[PDB]
Amino acid sequence: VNVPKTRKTYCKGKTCRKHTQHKVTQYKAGKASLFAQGKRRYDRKQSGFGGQTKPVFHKKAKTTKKVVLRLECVKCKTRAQLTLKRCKHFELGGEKKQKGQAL
Amino acid sequence: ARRPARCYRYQKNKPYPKSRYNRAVPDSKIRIYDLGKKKATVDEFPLCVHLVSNELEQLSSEALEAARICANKYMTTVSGRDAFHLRVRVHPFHVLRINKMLSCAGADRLQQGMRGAWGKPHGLAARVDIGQIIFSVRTKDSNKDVVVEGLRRARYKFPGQQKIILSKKWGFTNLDRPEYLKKREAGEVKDDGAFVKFLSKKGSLENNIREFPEYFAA
Amino acid sequence: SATYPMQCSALRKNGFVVIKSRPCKIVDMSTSKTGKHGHAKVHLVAIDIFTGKKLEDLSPSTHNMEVPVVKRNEYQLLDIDDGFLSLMNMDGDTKDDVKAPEGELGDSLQTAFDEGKDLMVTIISAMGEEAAISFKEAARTD
Amino acid sequence: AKSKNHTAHNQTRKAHRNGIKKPKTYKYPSLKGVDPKFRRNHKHALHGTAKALAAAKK
Amino acid sequence: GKSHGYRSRTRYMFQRDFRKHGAVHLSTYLKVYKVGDIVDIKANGSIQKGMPHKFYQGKTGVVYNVTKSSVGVIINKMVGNRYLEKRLNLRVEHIKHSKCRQEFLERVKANAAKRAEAKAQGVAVQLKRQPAQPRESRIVSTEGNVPQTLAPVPYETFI
RNA sequence: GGGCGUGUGGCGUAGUCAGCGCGCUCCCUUAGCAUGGGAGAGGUCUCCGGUUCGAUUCCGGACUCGUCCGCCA
RNA sequence: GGGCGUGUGGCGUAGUCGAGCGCGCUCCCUUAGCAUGGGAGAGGUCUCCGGUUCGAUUCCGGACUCGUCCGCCA
RNA sequence: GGUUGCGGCCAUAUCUACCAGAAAGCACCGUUUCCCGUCCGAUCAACUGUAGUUAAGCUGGUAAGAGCCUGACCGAGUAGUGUAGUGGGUGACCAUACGCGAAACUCAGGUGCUGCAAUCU
RNA sequence: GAAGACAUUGUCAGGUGGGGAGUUUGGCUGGGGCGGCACAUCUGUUAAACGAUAACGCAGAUGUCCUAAGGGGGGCUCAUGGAGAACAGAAAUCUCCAGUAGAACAAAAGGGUAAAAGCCCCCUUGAUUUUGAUUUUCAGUGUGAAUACAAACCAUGAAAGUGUGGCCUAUCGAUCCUUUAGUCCCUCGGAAUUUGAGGCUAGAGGUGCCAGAAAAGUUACCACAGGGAUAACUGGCUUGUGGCAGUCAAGCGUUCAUAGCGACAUUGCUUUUUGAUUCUUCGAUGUCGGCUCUUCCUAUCAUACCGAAGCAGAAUUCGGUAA
RNA sequence: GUGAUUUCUGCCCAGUGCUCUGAAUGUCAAAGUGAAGAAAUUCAACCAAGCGCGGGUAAACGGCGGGAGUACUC
RNA sequence: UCGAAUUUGGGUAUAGGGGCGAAAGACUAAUCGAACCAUCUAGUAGCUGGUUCCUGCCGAAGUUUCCCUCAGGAUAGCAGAAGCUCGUAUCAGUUUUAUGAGGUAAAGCGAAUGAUUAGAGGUUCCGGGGUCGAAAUGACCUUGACCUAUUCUCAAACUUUAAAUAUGUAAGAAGUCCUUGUUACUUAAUUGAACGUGGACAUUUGAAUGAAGAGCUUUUAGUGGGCCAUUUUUGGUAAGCAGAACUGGCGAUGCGGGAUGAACCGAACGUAGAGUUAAGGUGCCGGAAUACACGCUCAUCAGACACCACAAAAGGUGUUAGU
Ligand SMILES: [Zn+2]
Repeated sequence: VNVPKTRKTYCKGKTCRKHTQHKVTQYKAGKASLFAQGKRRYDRKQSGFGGQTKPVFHKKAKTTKKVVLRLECVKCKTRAQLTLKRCKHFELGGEKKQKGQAL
Repeated sequence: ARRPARCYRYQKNKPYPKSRYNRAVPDSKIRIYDLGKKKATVDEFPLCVHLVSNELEQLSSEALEAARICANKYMTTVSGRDAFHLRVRVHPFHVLRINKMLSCAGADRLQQGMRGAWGKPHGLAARVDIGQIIFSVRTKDSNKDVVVEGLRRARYKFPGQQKIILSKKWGFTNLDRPEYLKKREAGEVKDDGAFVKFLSKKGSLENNIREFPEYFAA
Repeated sequence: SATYPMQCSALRKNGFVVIKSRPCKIVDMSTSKTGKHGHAKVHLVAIDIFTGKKLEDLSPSTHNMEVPVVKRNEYQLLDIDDGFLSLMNMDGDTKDDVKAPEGELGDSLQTAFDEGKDLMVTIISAMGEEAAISFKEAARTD
Repeated sequence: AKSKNHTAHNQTRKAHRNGIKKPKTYKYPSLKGVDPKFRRNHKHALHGTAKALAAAKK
Repeated sequence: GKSHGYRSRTRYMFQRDFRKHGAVHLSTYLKVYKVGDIVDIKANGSIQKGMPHKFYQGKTGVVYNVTKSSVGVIINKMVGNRYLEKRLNLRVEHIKHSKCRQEFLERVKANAAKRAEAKAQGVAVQLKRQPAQPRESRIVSTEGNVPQTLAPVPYETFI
């Protein structure tokens, strides 16, 4: 799909409380930190003899992911998230559809 | 290679016409339905005789074709090819299905039995009722004894019971003989290619006068 | 996603698969029953698109194999210098990131560019690595 | 080893054993799902009515 | 597989009718509903918002809530071996007043009028309805009505 | 039996709701070492309907080959 | 066993309801060899027999028939 | 009773072909400076009510008119159907008992009614 | 003698390692296997005019697509047909008339829509925030989808109003873990500051066997618990298929329907064919064929006596009583 | 591994193995090195064998095709 | 086979995932595709078998949803027990009246969609074949299309119309009417909305019939393989076949009848007596008329009673009655 790079939407940033301008990006997950509690527990459980101690997923079925837009208010820098439906192709670059022109 | 008609005699299923959900049927074996002197006028052949069913069953298109050929052949041999008008008043629209099983030795190794046993079309049949006309013939009053014998010869090709009834109507119309006579003495009938158009008291008087002039010529 | 799963029986000839984390294109498929009672096993013989090596395998038919996304794209040459092609996209975009082919395709392309034909280049993308497979000449729009 | 798929046999008999009791209706039904702008005013109206009746029969 | 969607088997149920398609007339928007009114539910296929489910087609209920463009109706639904209470938010194109209720109210007011007028005399008001009683004695005359004898007709083909 | 694929000029194949190659036949051109080029003639795209702006392209039916299966009793 | 197709000169093989070609060889001519070519030849009961046709490979039925395919049990 | 503005039911109001329309009202009609919109003041916008015309729109009438609406003891108590029988029939199916009851067809009639406000020989 | 701070030895780390160990190797299913998905869903029908309703029933579809194909407003009317206009013809563009939708509305199908829900143009982001209630599936749980409001903040239009994604019915996902946004709030328990970590509220990463295990085979060397809920015999129901018999008579038979046959049709019988089904038997009824031996059936090959002939004789054919 | 004697054991190293004294940054652990930080720590460079690249090997496992034309040839 | 790869005594060595094997998964103390002994161990089993006294009262389910669920569970339903609050009702597998809703049966196709038979009249800048024509957007016939008025036959996934049976609601006291209080909702406005104060209307208080008490709560068992009959109905040639809908049954149930039989007909059961019957019968077996009355039938395979234990097409100066 195509989504414009900016959007005027509501900002619950405790000073705006209204529709302000927002710059949009796509949400990236970020690297999984060590010293998270589940990672420490997993490393402790995997140390020693016993082999693999937790399930590892294999039966993948989805081909897409839900895209998440990160909205950032231009006034007070507060951030919002909103998800969309599943799409195989996604772009933020705005190349608008034009109607009465040739193939 | 064809099953006997006792496997498809009775109206056991819902009507199954050829449509956009069938899309692959065999064509019917009967194709000609009106024969004899089909271009004859209405008052040429006053007498009408019906072969009419007494059963509620299905007649095969093959049986309809065989009975048509038998009655036509007998009447053209005994009375001339243009002394009668025969009309088949049933049409095979019901489609018969077959779940074909293999007749090989050790077939159960590859048969699968009754799983997915929905059939394939193999034939066409016409569903008739009690007192429904199969065959109708119109002729002159000098051919009654040969058209009754023609229908009686044709009745052997049909399952079930059929009756031969001499109708009280004039030809292939729906009025009685004296009613049609007292209608045609006035000019309020006018012939068509085989049938006849009638006058009504409704409609525009200009059209009713350009057609049918002799009745208004009073 | 870059890649999506599929079933072995759902796969068929001239389709792309992932074998040993390589984009591969199948040339041969063969299924043989494991035991009389058991399910058949699929034997797959495929060729890597980039390197040309032959990679084979045998899996259960119900097993799911990984499948890449392969995009073939059409471009016009601008220059061949230092082993790196320079291409020109529709709407005027230009890329120089493609390395020139190293085989007889690269030799024929080099001779064709030296003697001055207008060359139409097909480059394919699969799993983050990029290469050129074939070239033609533009019969019209000279 | 196929088996019976579904039937509704004996179900109406089971229902009509000690079955088809109508629900108990009451004076003053529940006000949930009623419009909040109506209920917010209705509270103050009943409060004023109760205060007026208390002042009348005090 | 099987299919049980929200509007499954609703083909002829949500067709409009013959020769009254198109926009809806303004009486349905000018009719006024109050809390406690008894209404019949019949969906309009031309209006896709605020549609009732196919179970409630032809069902009769009681208004409990009035909003801007819709009406809340209470239906009793048989679930298993008891009735449950169901609350529905329906736009006013899909409901109309039940005429049996207004007929009964007309009977109430005429009945109270009869009781009020006959209370001034005490003439045994007899206000309950009675069903169809057996018809009583009468004398039928043959003056100009001498009986005509009929017989069964013999059989004919009639084709 | 059933399943799957197959069918396009002389030949071989592709494909967007007939193409090239290789053969050809003509002509031109070229110390060449080599030839090269330009034109032609060639296809109901297996067939028949429907669908579609439009069908090799999408679909139903039919035919033609090639394959793989038909087990445990 | 059954089903289905098939059949042309001495041999092979093409056939619209209107029997042709090639080959074996019949003859004649030809050539420095390590030998050929050319020109005229004969030849059918269209598998057979009926019907149809205007006459039938050509249309149809029968027979012959060679080739195919499918067929048991534990 | 006619006409206009706003309607309700949404063909008894629609459609086809003719005919008529006093008064008033609608309408066609005249004009492009201004607001405005078009390739085109044709539609739309604005101005005049002046230069004109019932030709059209509109309204009404006509037609053994098409359609639509209503009714019938017209078809027909027919088709169908709830209940019953150790009823008939090899069967297919069919009669009877106690009840409910169509559609097509045929015939007859009809062809807008009306609310609020204004205005009219 | 040799060798020498290198081998060796100890502990970690990477590779290799069916030599060995442990374990797994879906379900539905006219037996199982192969096939298919009837395993999560949607449209029409079966479905018997409320609702509900099965089969490996029928005809199809889904794991997408769209910053417009969402929201608001304005203008216009479509498919098709007829009549015209240089190149221009069957199909290029323009003009008029008829045109209840015969078009279009992303896709399957069914509904719905005409000063529109269609086509074109203008402006936008309500495809936003906060938690509740209700409908469908339903245990009246979850998930998905949807309905009507409340409290804000917006869009559009002159305005009434309309808008909480797609005209409606499908288009999708728990716990644990990771990660993001918000509050910049709570806790790190002897007291503080700063990193780090853990919490609360709302999303994402995914389980399609779709209320969600981490998973290859073979066994003819085989084992156990069971099953006639379940196959491979006979028997039983059925008779498609196999076999046998009729009715009718277009024709064959030189002539002539029926001496002998007999097309197109159609009515049956039998259980010596093979199927279909799964009722009985899986704490066992000895599953090929042959040899031996008895009896029964007749749909009669021969023998007895007869009728018919396209029966001159001879030979033969059809038929009857007959086992 | 094959299984006396006699007579032979053809072609193929692409795959799977096995094997090189080749060439050398692609993959690249722990320890060690460098930078940032107040430190826990994070990030890089460097990086052994084996993989990856390049050869050999069938009395190693194994394998040994089609369509045309006229045994032959394309 | 018998002079050796011979046979054999005794001593000795190899021990259980180990040995030994001229290789059969052979042998390893009658045990080998992993010996024997003891212990863990009363290993686990959704699977098979068994489960011990009497009487009384009540009395089922094989169905919904989810589960690596399909021989099992959870959950809802059916059932029992304990009762509790009240005292004839805020009831009812029923009818009537009033009012809705539906798209099946039927019907329809000179009504839309689709299929379909036959002629007739027209249209050719507007078809194709022949013949006459120099040719001709020529002619004459014929055949195809399209139009007009007809005609024959149809539709599970067609429809204008449209039943029967089933199905929602109402038939008052929690009602109706009059007057006027509250509000931060709403209106131009005491305008309205909702809840109220005070007042009037009572046993025909608002149709019929019946009520056997009405309402409410907790807890728990078994069950979650079903099958048959009439009617509707799907797949199949069909089936004592497979799959659904409503009801009644059997399972769980004896008794009289159908000779015999789970389901059919009649009727449901404490222990006895008398009377009357149901369904079925009354020649004898066998209780009960070799009753009465009118006809029909003579079979060198008569016939004899629903479910039900079979017979058809086609024929007969057999006989009877009819048109
Ligand atoms: Zn902000």
